[PDB]
Amino acid sequence: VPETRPNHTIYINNLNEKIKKDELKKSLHAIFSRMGQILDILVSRSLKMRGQAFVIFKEVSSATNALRSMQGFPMYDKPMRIQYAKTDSDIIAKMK
Ligand code: NA
Repeated sequence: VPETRPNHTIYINNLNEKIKKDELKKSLHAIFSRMGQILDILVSRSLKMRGQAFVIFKEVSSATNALRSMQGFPMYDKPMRIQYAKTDSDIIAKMK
């Protein structure tokens, strides 16, 4: 079951795996900066992290609006799947 506690960070998957890391981050920043101020965007090249990304917002209200408003938003011909990131995700701690 996905995380139900609102997190500053949203977890995104089903991203187009053809796009390189830096371009994916620039596009995500363009789409999600409209939900609120972004502190960081985490993308890994690892094999188990492809098609996935984290967006860390300065305020939970921005993350919540992103989750409710950008769910299924089509990018690179693929609808994004968004969840609240796991509370104190081990992945975020290492990546940030
Ligand atoms: Na919606």
